[PDB]
Amino acid sequence: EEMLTQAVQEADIEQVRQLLERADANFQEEEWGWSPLHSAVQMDSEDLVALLLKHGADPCLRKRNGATPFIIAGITGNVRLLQLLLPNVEDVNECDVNGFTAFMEAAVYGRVEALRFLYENGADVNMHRKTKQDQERIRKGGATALMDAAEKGHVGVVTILLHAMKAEVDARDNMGRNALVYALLNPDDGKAKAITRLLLDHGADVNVRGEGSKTPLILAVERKNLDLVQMLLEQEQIEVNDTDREGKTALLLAVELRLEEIAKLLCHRGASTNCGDLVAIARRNYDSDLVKFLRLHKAGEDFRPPAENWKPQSSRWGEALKHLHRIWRPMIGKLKIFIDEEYKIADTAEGGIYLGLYEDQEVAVKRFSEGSTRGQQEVSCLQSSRANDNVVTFYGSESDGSCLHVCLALCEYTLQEHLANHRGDAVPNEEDESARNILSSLFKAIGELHRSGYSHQDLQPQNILIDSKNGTFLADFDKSIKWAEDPQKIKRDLEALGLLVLYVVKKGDISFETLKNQSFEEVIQGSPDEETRDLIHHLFHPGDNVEDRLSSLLAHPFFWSWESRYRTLRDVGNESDIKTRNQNSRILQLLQPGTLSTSFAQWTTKIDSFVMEEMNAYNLYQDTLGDLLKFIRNLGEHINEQKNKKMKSIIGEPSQYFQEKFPDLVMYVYTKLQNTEYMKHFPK
Amino acid sequence: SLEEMLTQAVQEADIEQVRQLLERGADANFQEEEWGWSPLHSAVQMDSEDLVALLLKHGADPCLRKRNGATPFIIAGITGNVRLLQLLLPNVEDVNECDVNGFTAFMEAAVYGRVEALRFLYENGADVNMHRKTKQDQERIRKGGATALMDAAEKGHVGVVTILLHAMKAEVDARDNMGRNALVYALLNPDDGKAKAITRLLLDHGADVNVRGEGSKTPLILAVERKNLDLVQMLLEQEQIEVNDTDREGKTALLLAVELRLEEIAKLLCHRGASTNCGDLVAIARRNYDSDLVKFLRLHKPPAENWKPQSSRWGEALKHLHRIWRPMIGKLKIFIDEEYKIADTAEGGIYLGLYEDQEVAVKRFSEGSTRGQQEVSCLQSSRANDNVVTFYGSESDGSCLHVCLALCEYTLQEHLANHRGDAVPNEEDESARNILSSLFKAIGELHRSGYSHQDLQPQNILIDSKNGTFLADFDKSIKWAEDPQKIKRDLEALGLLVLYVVKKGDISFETLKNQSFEEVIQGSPDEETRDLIHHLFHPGDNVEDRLSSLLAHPFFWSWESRYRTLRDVGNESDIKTRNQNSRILQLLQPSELSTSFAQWTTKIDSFVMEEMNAYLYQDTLGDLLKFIRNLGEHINEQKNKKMKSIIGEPSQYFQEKFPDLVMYVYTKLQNTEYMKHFPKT
Ligand SMILES: CCN(CC)CCNC(=O)c1c(C)[nH]c(/C=C2\C(=O)Nc3ccc(Cl)cc32)c1C
Ligand SMILES: CCN(CC)CCNC(=O)c1c(C)[nH]c(/C=C2\C(=O)Nc3ccc(Cl)cc32)c1C
Repeated sequence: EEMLTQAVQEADIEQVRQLLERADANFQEEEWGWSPLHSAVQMDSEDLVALLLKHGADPCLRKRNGATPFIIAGITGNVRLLQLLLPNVEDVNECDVNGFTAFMEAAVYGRVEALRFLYENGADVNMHRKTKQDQERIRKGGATALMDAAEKGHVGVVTILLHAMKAEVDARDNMGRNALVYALLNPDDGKAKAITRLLLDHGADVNVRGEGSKTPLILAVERKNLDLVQMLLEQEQIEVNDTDREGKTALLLAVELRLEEIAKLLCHRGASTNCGDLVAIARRNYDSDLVKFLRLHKAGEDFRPPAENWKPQSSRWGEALKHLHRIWRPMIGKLKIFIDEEYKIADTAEGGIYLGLYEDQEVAVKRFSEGSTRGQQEVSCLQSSRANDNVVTFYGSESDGSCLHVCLALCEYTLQEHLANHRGDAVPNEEDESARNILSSLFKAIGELHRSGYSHQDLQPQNILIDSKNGTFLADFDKSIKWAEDPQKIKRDLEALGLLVLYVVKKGDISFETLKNQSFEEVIQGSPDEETRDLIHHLFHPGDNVEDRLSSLLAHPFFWSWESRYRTLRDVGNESDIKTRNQNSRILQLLQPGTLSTSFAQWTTKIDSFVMEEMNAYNLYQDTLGDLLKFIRNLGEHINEQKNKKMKSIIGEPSQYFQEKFPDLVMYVYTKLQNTEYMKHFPK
Repeated sequence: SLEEMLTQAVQEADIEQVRQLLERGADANFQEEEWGWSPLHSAVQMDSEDLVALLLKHGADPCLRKRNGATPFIIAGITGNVRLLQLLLPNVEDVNECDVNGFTAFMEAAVYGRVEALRFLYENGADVNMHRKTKQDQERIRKGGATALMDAAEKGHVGVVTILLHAMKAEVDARDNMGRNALVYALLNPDDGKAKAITRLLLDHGADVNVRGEGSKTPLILAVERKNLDLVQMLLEQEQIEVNDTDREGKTALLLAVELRLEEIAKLLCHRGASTNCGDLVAIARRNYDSDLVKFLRLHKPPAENWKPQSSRWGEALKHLHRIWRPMIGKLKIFIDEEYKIADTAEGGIYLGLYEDQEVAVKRFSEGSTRGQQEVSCLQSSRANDNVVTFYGSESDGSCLHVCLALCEYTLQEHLANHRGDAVPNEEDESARNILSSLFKAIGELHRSGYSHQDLQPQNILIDSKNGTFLADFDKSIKWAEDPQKIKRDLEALGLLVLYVVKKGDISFETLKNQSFEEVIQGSPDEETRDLIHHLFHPGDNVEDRLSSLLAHPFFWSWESRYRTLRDVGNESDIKTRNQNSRILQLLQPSELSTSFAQWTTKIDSFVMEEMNAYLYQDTLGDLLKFIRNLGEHINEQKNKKMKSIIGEPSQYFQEKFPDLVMYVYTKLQNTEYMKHFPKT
């Protein structure tokens, strides 16, 4: 068991003694390096530190962060533990891996008596923390005990340090920050006031920069504290027109924040009034008195608003996005939004979809009550989908008081809109490349969504968005579920895909409503060609064994171009056994085995007689599939020879010709050669 | 210009010029188009009784709505001057008219803490327990329904709350649509005194103390998180308060108290029946160094390991990181320890993290850093670029900018090493094409986005679990507008990356960077690669398009597609009939340089040569293409079985015998009709 440590937790000294002479006193638990000696000091039991020191336990023994029970004594504050441990210590200024000494830890925990003790015993008071190189290269570390004490707001400790212990007031950390900055970050107003005063009077630089390139003055304004502002403005060397990183001056902030008194005070100390359109800002705040004051001085007449270079990307939403960028709005975290019909994209079962700006990027913002189960499902699924390239990009979510804003990539059109706009783009008898692109993206999207452990549960055309560059994206995961719990619910996504296949192949002419009321067989019968029929079938009957059946369907002839289909038929028809009509051969046994129900039964009679007619000078063309493939191959090769120019005009584009005359041909060949060596002739 | 001068005049509050213009005909119901502000609206807002009088004299409607639906009446409530309200009331149809968010003059009086105005409106029929009725979008997400009481409590207007409760019969346990009462509102006010005062009042009139605010927080929990003993005692004086209520994350008031290092409040909570099996409080106190509370917890008083990482390489450490306790920096859980370190960098290093409970790589910068700003800037614009590493977000802890990125398994370097033994020595390298086409897309799209990377190298290229390749490290990136010809450096580095990847990682990138352009070209194993690299060092003119055009280059064509193209060209009628006139042969008959297929008939095996002259093949390119076509068609016929064995795989044969052939044809037919014979790109 080796449960000594255990006993020290319970602090029962009899079991400890009993088992120092029955386990190791320097035994460190592997996770964090805690020794019983470390643990003893932490809980402040003099009896246990004594007992353990009487069994040789090293008081310079380091735990994971480099902490010795000595340094931990500084935290606990008890001076008689420090006394007990000091005689087995090489340096009193030994620091853990982040540069913390027992003295700093005394300053941090506001342990006044411990601080004095360590002062008398040689503790360095202006020691900056030396940390590991990772932390150094990002300018962390270098903080003093003064800074620690100021931050924590220990008024006691600051004063002692400054006056008794010669603490350096304008000591900087690696970020370039002095104790004054640290002081102003404390949430307690009095403590902060007290500590600022002390620090200021010893000569702390008042034009330092903290986080965000903010001065102490600006920190004070953002704190909304007249008192700290006056204290700071009593110094005459302070720069009042210093700007933070975003270019805001202390005054500007003051007006913005609706701080009449502090604004006035700032103006009466030489704060320039051309750091923003202050009147406008006061006006909008309904700060009538401050308006008047600012008007009296009239310093809102010399300031040009920036002329507006941000260029929206969306064309449909461009104009409104420009307006939204232009106007003033408060932020909800990283999100700028305004709930007005001008910026509304669409209605939803909760909250609607509005244009927004998120980290200055244009976005669609889907809104939910912050309670919402649906909002939680959406955000959950989106958070798992960031790798899925055919899912609408998720920027992030911002909660306000009572509303979950989900920010998504802005797309131009819905699938429905898009199909309508592009309905005239192909003449009736021309290949629909677009349908393939759309549907392959959806297959990938849903495939990947399933791999992610999610099922959509409401696939329909309103949930499918098209971007400026014709890319298609799946959206709306408010009804999604983790399928793991109920794996056969995936089937419903696949069914909806099946309806989407038809919807898209029909270029939006049949409504999705219509298609949802149809039975599986009605949908299949509605399919214009055999490839589509076969494809949809496989989606409505996916099989319990349906891991990644979506990905296998991307190889289906539906996704083959008409050139590739023709190319495949040609390549099969160039197999030597088809050319030599070797009926015994493997290929012909795959294609024509045994012994009329196909559109290419007696195919020679259905092709124009001249072509056939002139297609016969070499024993002849018979009505086998074999011979049709041969025919396709031969025409393929010779159609463009100059002597065949009449043939060419009768036929037109050969791929189109054969598929139209023989709609089942491509599918028939695919089926016969599917899992064979001749699969090699299929498209890429 | 006239109404504009009126409006303008009212701003300056020059009453003479207003008068002048009302009689000179100017309209006082003129609304500016942006926000709907009338001179009457504007007058009230700035509190000039003289101007509201003058304008009301001239028929100016006091029920005139601006963009949010607010009437100058409602705005008077904000101004809180009673004599404006007096002046406007005799034309008002309803005193409880609200703007589009449901705000009445009375609410606005409560909101701005305007005591005198509140009284006036009370006497004149203002409804005191009016909930805001807002538009249906806002309603469907349960916003709105707030009262003047709630407004006053939130704002912490102690005056107004008191009057409302006592004088004006305000309902204390009135709820908004979220289900919040004024108590919740009250506890959100940052000023301790005001909050204390208002809570007391509200509690004594019988405000429900078991209500839910944001985050499913009770009032009790809000008080704990505020760190305010006083507000906690007030709340715990009620005995019907549920002390073991949990917020959304399942944290109890006590738990929070221990977690936050609030000894006194923790003790008080235990002494009121707060159950001690809500978390491992001792451990928590222990870690806080809260010795006394430890002791107290010991004298008074978890397993759920189900999180599975996706990364296999990083899985075990990610499990540890998930398991341990760390404080959050916003949405980021991170621990700076060697165990969780992925790699070293120019500043901060790369560590494993959890971001919204998703595993991520975290790149660290000084929050000041120009470099960290460049990275975050470029990433924020790159979210559409599928071949750029996914950007989750950035969290600042106040001294350090944490940039969180998708965690990938391997670097390009590592990946090439792991897969170096997979292919036989001379196999076609499909993998190099995939990797490089992804990079071409990534950098192409990055340029289209206005950014250039400036430090493209194999350590900046990452491979995910599913063999996808991603560009990362935008710390030295720039908006290229600033110097457009610095794009060329990305293109050059791409050129070195082409070689690096074609050489399967065997040549170091260092090595390649020290070579001159001509040495790089000479080091290239084939003509496709040579030509491609050349075009990267000597680019065209289209920034975010050249790269996309180069995806059509024969380097990216499979060996089958190359062979297919040469066959299809060689089946053009004019090549077969040897029509020297013809357009195709004119395009193929260029001064020139010595090509490896000059007198090609002499260096193709003599048996094949003879068998193929099946009765005159000349040393033209035309005739070579014809040869390729014919062999293509007949190679598998049974009578050619000896030919087949000599040749082996025909694509490989021709490219190896004639390394410049594919390139030569590409170049001759590039921008012609016969481009149609190229593979679909
Ligand atoms: C075109 C008129 N028609 C009414 C019969 C449809 C009204 N518009 C929409 O339905 C609509 C449109 C045009 N776009 C959208 C949704 C968008 C949208 O347009 N962009 C977008 C980005 C992300 C998310 Cl989640 C949702 C969207 C919606 C819901
Ligand atoms: C095998 C030792 N060798 C260096 C001595 C390589 C060790 N690892 C890496 O170099 C490395 C690895 C495994 N991953 C990364 C970088 C990653 C990384 O793995 N994910 C990731 C996300 C975003 C960004 Cl900006 C950078 C990265 C790096 C730099």
